[PDB]
Amino acid sequence: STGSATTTPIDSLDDAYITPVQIGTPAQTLNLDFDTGSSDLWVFSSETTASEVDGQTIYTPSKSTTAKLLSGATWSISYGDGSSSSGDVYTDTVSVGGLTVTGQAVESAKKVSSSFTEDSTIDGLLGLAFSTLNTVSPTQQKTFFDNAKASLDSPVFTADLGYHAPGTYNFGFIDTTAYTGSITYTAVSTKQGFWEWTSTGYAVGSGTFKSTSIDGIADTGTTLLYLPATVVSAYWAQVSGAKSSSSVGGYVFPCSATLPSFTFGVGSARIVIPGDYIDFGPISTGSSSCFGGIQSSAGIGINIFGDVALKAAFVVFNGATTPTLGFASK
Ligand SMILES: Cc1cc(CNCCS(C)(=O)=O)ccc1Br
Repeated sequence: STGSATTTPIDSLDDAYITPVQIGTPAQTLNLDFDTGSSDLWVFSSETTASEVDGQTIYTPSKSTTAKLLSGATWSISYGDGSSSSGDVYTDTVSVGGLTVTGQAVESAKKVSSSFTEDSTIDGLLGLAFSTLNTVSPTQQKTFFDNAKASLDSPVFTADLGYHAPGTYNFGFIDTTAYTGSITYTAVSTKQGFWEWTSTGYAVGSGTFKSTSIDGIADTGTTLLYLPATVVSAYWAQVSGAKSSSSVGGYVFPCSATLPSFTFGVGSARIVIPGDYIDFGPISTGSSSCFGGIQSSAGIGINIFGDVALKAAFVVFNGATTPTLGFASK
């Protein structure tokens, strides 16, 4: 089997991407944030505290003939940005882009943090990191990908995120029309439950490439590119007037600037992030200070190749017995 679904930016800045997902019978379509940095499929629901719902579509298990309470199971997750949600668990039929899993754990939110209530465009998350991070207790649950894997034509999914445009998530096959050149594969460590890999270095604009190992994770559910402070300082030093602002919470730059590109290494290959991808626009409406898309990881404990980086590539998440990542230009 295979599946293929379009993923669409939630706003003009590409802060996140939403993908329609069918849950239940008859289908209830929710727009979920596919997150390769977490392992819970959770949704706004008929159980979510009413004051915490503001425009999201909800899953109502009582309307699904295939929904079963997963008796006694609860979940609770906290994300690197301070956000959280928690609740109870149903099993139900979940389909993505024509690929169906029966008995998927669908984590129904009772509580969500402010950051979720205030995003009417995101009806929940679909985690695609390793199932070892799943937060369901007392019986940990599998991701949609792990449940689908055995049925797929190839144990892979691919992320093809657009810059200010829709893109695609495919499951079970590699669309050889979707990229240019060849795919470079690189080793993955699953020790922290992430798609963790080691970049071979970086360049800023037309500068020389610096060969240096940068461990990090491929994370579709993080907007920006978070890298070591040394790397990030070297980038923003090439932008007149850029500075780190503790008041704003990262590097800002004059909105009048033209940003340089940023290249990262994948083995002997190179992925180039155009400068425009690193512009996240005014810090507040009408400001002439703009927020940067490359930020320091210093206050995180991990480097994160988020959407700024991933949208510059066709990315293969190879879930074979020995997992690997692949990157191609596009
Ligand atoms: C939309 C959304 C997604 C996620 C999942 N990714 C979080 C990545 S980080 C580096 O910020 O911890 C959290 C919160 C919101 Br709000």
